[PDB]
Formats: sequence, C-alpha cells, structure tokens
Amino acid sequence: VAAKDQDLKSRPESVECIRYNFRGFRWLQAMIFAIEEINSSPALLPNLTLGYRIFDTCNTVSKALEATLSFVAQNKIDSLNCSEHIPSTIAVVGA
Amino acid sequence: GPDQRAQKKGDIILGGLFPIHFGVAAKDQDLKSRPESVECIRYNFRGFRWLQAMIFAIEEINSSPALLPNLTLGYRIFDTCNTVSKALEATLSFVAQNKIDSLNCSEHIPSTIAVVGATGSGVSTAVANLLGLFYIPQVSYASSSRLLSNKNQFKSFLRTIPNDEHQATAMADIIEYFRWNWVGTIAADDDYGRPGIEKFREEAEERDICIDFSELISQYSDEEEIQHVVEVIQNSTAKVIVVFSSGPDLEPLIKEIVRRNITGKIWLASEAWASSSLIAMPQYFHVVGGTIGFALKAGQIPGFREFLKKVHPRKSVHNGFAKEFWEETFNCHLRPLCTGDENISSVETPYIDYTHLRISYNVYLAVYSIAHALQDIYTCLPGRGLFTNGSCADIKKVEAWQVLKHLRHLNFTNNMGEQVTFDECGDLVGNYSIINWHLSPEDGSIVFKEVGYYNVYAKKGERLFINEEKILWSGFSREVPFSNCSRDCLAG
Ligand SMILES: *[C@@H]1O[C@H](CO)[C@@H](O[C@@H]2O[C@H](CO)[C@@H](O)[C@H](O)[C@H]2NC(C)=O)[C@H](O)[C@H]1NC(C)=O
Ligand SMILES: *[C@@H]1O[C@H](CO)[C@@H](O[C@@H]2O[C@H](CO)[C@@H](O)[C@H](O)[C@H]2NC(C)=O)[C@H](O)[C@H]1NC(C)=O
Ligand SMILES: O=C(O)[C@@H]1Cc2c([nH]c3ccccc23)CN1
Ligand SMILES: *[C@@H]1O[C@H](CO)[C@@H](O)[C@H](O)[C@H]1NC(C)=O
Ligand SMILES: *[C@@H]1O[C@H](CO)[C@@H](O)[C@H](O)[C@H]1NC(C)=O
Ligand SMILES: *[C@@H]1O[C@H](CO)[C@@H](O)[C@H](O)[C@H]1NC(C)=O
Ligand SMILES: [Ca+2]
Ligand SMILES: [Ca+2]
Repeated sequence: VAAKDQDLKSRPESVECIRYNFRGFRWLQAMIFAIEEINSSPALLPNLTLGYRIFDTCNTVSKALEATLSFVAQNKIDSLNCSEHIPSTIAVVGA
Repeated sequence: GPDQRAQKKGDIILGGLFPIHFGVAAKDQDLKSRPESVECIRYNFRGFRWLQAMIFAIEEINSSPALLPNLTLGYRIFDTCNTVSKALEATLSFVAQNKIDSLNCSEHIPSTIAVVGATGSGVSTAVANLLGLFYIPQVSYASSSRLLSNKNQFKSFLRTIPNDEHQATAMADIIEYFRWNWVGTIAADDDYGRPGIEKFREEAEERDICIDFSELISQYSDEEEIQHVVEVIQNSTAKVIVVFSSGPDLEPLIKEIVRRNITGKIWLASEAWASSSLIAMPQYFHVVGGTIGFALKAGQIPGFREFLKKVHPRKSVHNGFAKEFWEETFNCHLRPLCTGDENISSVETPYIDYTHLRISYNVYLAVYSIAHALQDIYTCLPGRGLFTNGSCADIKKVEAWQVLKHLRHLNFTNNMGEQVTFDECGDLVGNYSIINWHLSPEDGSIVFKEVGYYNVYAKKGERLFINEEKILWSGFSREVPFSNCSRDCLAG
C-alpha cells in the first residue's frame, strides 16, 4: 500500500496499493481456470455451477479483513442480529 | 450481540471486554451436527472486579460537572473468556454501524466511540485489527506484548500498562545480580510469552548467561507435551527457571510438577502469574514457594471498595453479570435457593479479598483517558484545533477518529497527582515492584512480600534494587542457592 501516513486531521480515506504483482494475477487466473475446468467437466459435480468472488489483499491485513467481512455478511446478519441478495460463500482460497 | 452483557444507555457509548470467565469448555467439535455455541466454565472474580472498576469510573465521571457536563456516558460491556472467538463476536457487535456503512437497517444501532480491552495479547491483537479497520480507539489495561507497539498494523491501539521489554531486561539483571549463569526458560505459546522470552534470551546472551532448555506450554496442552516439559526440567541441573506465562496457561504444568513433587527450583515469575490465584495456593508451596516475581504500581481509587460491596442480583439491573456472580459466590441457585440477603463479606473470594489495585487502576485510567480526550474535544477554542484549518470537532457529533486524534495528543493529570501521556507507540512507562512468595503463619495462605523494585527511569545497570535480607529462598532458606553449571576453578 501507499505509505502516506495519516495525521487524522481529516476523515481517513482508503489506502492505495502501489506496485503491480503479476505473479498474484497468474495465481488468480489459476483459480478461475480451475473453476471453469470443473464447471465444464461433467465427471465432477454435474448439473451444478461454481461461482466466485475474488478480492485483492495487497499483502495488507486491512484489505483482506474488508474482503472477509464481505464474505461473512449473511452469517454476520444471522449471528449479530435483510435482503437475500447476499451470496453465501462455501469456502475461501487464501491468503 | 452476545447475551449476559452489561449495558447502560447514554449520550456517548464506551465498549468493554473483560474476562468474566477463565476459559471456555473443551468439548471437541466432531462436526457430525451443526456447531453450537461454546460455554465458559470457571468464574473469574478478578475480571468482575475490573468490570466493576470500569463501571465505577463511568459513574464517577457522570457525577462530576468538572468532566463532560451536559453529556452522559454509556457502556456496553461483554465477556471474552480469554478466547478470541467470544471477543470477536463482541467486536462485531461493536462495529455494526461502521461495518454496515463500509460494506453497504435499524438506526437505533448504538455506535461505540471507544473500547476498553482486552486482557490477553492475542485477543487484543484480533480486536485491534477489527477496530483499526474503522479507526475506533482501543485502550487496553492488561495487554503488554511488544507486538502491539507496531503502529503500521495497529493504528488505534493504546495502553495504560507498560511494555514487556523492561521486564525481560529486569529478569536478566536479577539473574546477573545473584551470580547465576545456568538457567532454564519456559514460556506460553502465545503473543505474550514468545516475544518476552526472546527478549530475555537476547539480554541473557548479552550478560554472559547460558540457558539449558527452552520449552513452550499452553493451557490446552496434552499429556505428552506436559511430560516432555517435566522430563526436560527434571533432567536439567539448573534450579532457576524463567517463566513468561499467564495463570491459566501455566496451571497444568505446575499441577504435574506437584504430582511428581519436584522441589528445589527457583521460579522467576512475570506480571501475569506473579499474583495469580491459580498458581498461588498453599497446596503447591513445596514447589512454587519462594517465587520471585514482578508487580505493577498500585493505585488509589477512593470509594471503590464501598461500591464493590453494593453488588446485588436484583438492585444492579444494568450489570447482567451480577446474578452469576451471586450464584458462584454463595453456591446458590436463583444448590440452595438464593435469598438475596447475604453479605459478600461472608464468602472469601478474589472479588473483595485484595491488597493493591494495579490492573483495576489501569481500567480506571483508561476510562479517564477517554473522558479527558472527550473533554478536550468539548473545551476547544474555535481558533486553534487539531483538525483541518484548526477547527474543532462537534461534541454532539463526535466521531471515533477524532477521539483517536485527541488521545494521540493527550496530557492529563491523575487523581494521585501524576502526568498521563502516551508515546508514539501509544505506550505508557511505569516502575516495577519485586515480590517474593512467603507462607502465611496464621491462615496458611500465600503472602506477597515486596523485596525490591525496578526503576525504569534510571540508567542501565542501576535500575534494579533488591533487599536479599527479605528474600526466603524456597520459602524457608536464607542461603542463596547455587545455579552454575560447573564449580568455579580454584587457583593453580
Ligand atoms: C557463577 O558464575 C558466574 C559467572 O558469570 C560467577 O560470577 C563471576 O564471579 C567472578 C568472581 O569474582 C567475578 O570476577 C565476575 O565478575 C562474576 N561475573 C558475573 C557476576 O557476571 C559466579 O561467581 C559463579 N558463582 C559461583 C557460586 O561459583
Ligand atoms: C519509581 O521508583 C523510584 C524509587 O522508589 C522513584 O524515585 C523516587 O522518587 C521519590 C519522589 O517520588 C524521591 O523522593 C526518591 O528520592 C526517588 N528515589 C530514587 C530516585 O532512587 C520513582 O519516582 C518511581 N517512579 C514513578 C513513581 O513513576
Ligand atoms: O499481554 C498479556 O497477555 C498479559 C496478561 C496479563 C498481564 N498481567 C495480568 C494479570 C492478570 C491476568 C492477566 C494478565 C500482562 N499482560
Ligand atoms: C531424561 O533422561 C532420561 C535418562 O537418560 C531419558 O530416558 C529421558 O528421555 C530424558 N528426558 C528428555 C526430555 O530428554
Ligand atoms: C515432597 O517432597 C518433600 C521433600 O522431601 C517432602 O518434604 C514432602 O513431604 C513431599 N510431599 C509429598 C506429598 O510427597
Ligand atoms: C504534560 O503537561 C505537564 C504539565 O502539567 C508538563 O509538565 C509535561 O511536560 C507535559 N508532558 C508532555 C509529554 O507534553
Ligand atoms: Ca482476554
Ligand atoms: Ca488471577
């Protein structure tokens, strides 16, 4: 991330990721490739399609925690406490 | 959110995390059925006293016109049970409004402005990640791991308890003072034990001290690991053992050592178990007697004991923890049926039986630090301010990050006449008190006698003072033991 130190004189804003990791992009493409191959292959899990929601971590705990909070939204609503548009995540790959 | 809480509404809401229990049940999850909730078992009267200290501080602030007039503080306090999962449920409860603002329905959701907690360092680490996600200040009273001094990962963490670096240096100084060079080390396999024991290893390497063994223990350790550690201790010829562990995490090992009746070992304790009731009971004085340990500076809270004695399972409606406290204290159920008429003085528990207030004073100071930050928010001249164009934050519409900014620039005065500030790492500096474990001649319990101190404000090599005339090695002997690997070579 961008090491722009915040003095908290204004409302803090989301940090910015700086350098591009091509290897991580290749790993993400590997995940997508595996999912598509599974969907096409009828031998494994027929009549069923696997989806995905993949985020960025930038080797930072905060970004991965925001993504994880997005992952557990429905379970969070069930435990702590509306719309059913929230998709339940069966498993997470990472980090 | 979780139940059994302690809630009271006010204009501004503070969060709280305290160990009302020692730990959760160890029922394994076979996962053949849907996982249920986990149950906490052992009741911690000391953590309940700390919770009462926070509530007492809040009530004292709410009664004083000198601090935050026309504003009422509130509190929403939960139990952690020394477990990350319970604390994370409570923290998810804390940040519901901010979390739903970031990710994305009732407006009644109370917004926590600051959190007080927690005791452990792993628990504080998890809660600190979650709270620093939203810049909610978190002032802890007992977490002392150096890993929490990293501000790149923990943006909003503050402490009223000193760091553990000076304590490891103090242990090295003590070992050097009594001319030992052949020692052993034990630590808890957590974020508190490992950094401290590594710092001690570095200091001992600098002071020409050899270490025979280095073992790691946990409160969930199986039998195999316990016997491995015990055999490691038993084979070693070193009599001095340095322990960085808490009371709950050290109990199985001490029990197993007592079973085999292993004697003659000098125990150097850290602040976590140097005053712990799970290690300091008179059925182990043949093993842990003569323990040399550390303690924090005490504090004076006038009127705290009287408030502690006003606990009642019916009158105290804001504290949902009073019912179980009464049931455990009197062993009744509301087991004889409770009547709500007895005296807390009748039963001897860590709730009222205490001599100094050290962690409780830490909770007191944390609450007052947040209060003084809010006060500085209130008494803010429009010309000069810490935010953009030197403005001032609206006290009626105060946000958590503004409280964080004021806490980063905080300088106030205690009730005892001392200046309270936080450094760049949000840490606070304090003395240390050396104590030794003696046997009580009358009651038969374990007495903590001060035998010296550690002056952190002095220069290196002059910070330690010990009066060995007051020490009783193994509890009875006045002869300093011998803990060198080899006998000194004579002349020629
Ligand atoms: C145990 O070993 C230590 C070595 O660290 C001994 O301490 C040294 O004692 C000599 C004797 O005069 C001093 O000159 C050194 O300065 C000491 N070194 C220290 C204190 O670090 C100690 O005497 C030994 N104890 C016994 C009982 O033999
Ligand atoms: C830590 O302990 C030392 C020693 O007890 C304190 O230093 C003493 O301070 C008092 C006044 O508070 C002086 O009268 C003594 O002469 C000091 N003794 C020394 C310097 O050896 C020190 O103030 C304590 N630190 C605190 C309370 O923060
Ligand atoms: O960081 C930690 O885990 C320890 C826990 C701890 C300390 N002092 C205590 C007294 C009683 C109970 C627990 C503790 C020091 N900080
Ligand atoms: C301690 O010594 C005995 C005797 O040689 C040995 O059997 C045992 O394994 C040793 N313990 C450890 C932990 O090495
Ligand atoms: C433990 O060993 C000590 C040392 O001799 C002895 O005095 C004590 O009676 C022993 N206790 C038990 C229960 O064996
Ligand atoms: C805090 O204020 C006191 C005055 O009460 C002053 O003596 C001290 O130097 C100040 N400390 C800091 C760190 O600003
Ligand atoms: Ca805890
Ligand atoms: Ca205790």
